Amino acid sequence: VDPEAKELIQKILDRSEDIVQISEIDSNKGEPNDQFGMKAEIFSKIFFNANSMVHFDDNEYLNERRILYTSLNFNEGVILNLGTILSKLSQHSNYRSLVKETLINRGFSIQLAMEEISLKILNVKDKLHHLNKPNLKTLYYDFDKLKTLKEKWLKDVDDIIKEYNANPELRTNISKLHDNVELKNSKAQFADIHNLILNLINTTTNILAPIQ
Repeated sequence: VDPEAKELIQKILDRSEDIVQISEIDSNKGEPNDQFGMKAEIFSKIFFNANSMVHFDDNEYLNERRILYTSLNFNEGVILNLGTILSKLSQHSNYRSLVKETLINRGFSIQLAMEEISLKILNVKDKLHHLNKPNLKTLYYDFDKLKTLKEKWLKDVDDIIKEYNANPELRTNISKLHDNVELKNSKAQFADIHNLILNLINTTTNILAPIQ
């Protein structure tokens, strides 16, 4: 194991162990009863899965909600603030499925992908040395690619908050708030996020198949 392969193995494990450690530390912070003020108008009004007879506010979904909070760095301030703003939108069922799509298909999915890839790698931790350098670099740089998506998500979320707090029209013209959010969360963007994660998860799985 030459020095390039060594550092590369240590940094892959570091990034993996960071993500999963953050997740267990985020996990035993618990949550408010009101789920950061998103229960009443968002979580209690969407299904996480068509086959469940309960809504997203159910205790069944503690961990899924935790993943969404970790997707915003578990910054309470930001989650309350975005909670209040998306809650104004999802009061109108005509606009509720943009809030769902934004929360679940963006924040949740990006963070889920980081954690699943981390767990896949740590699951074969002792055998990463058997891998070639191109495959080790794909693993290493894959973390940088997911980080960009997470960075863009946190950016769009801070901007929504900044703009909502700077502009009275976004607080009263509900159809203007909708437009602002939709521009930041286009259907093209949702497909790019979906397809990137799909082929990062497939590529990771293929790379690890022989050390399994």
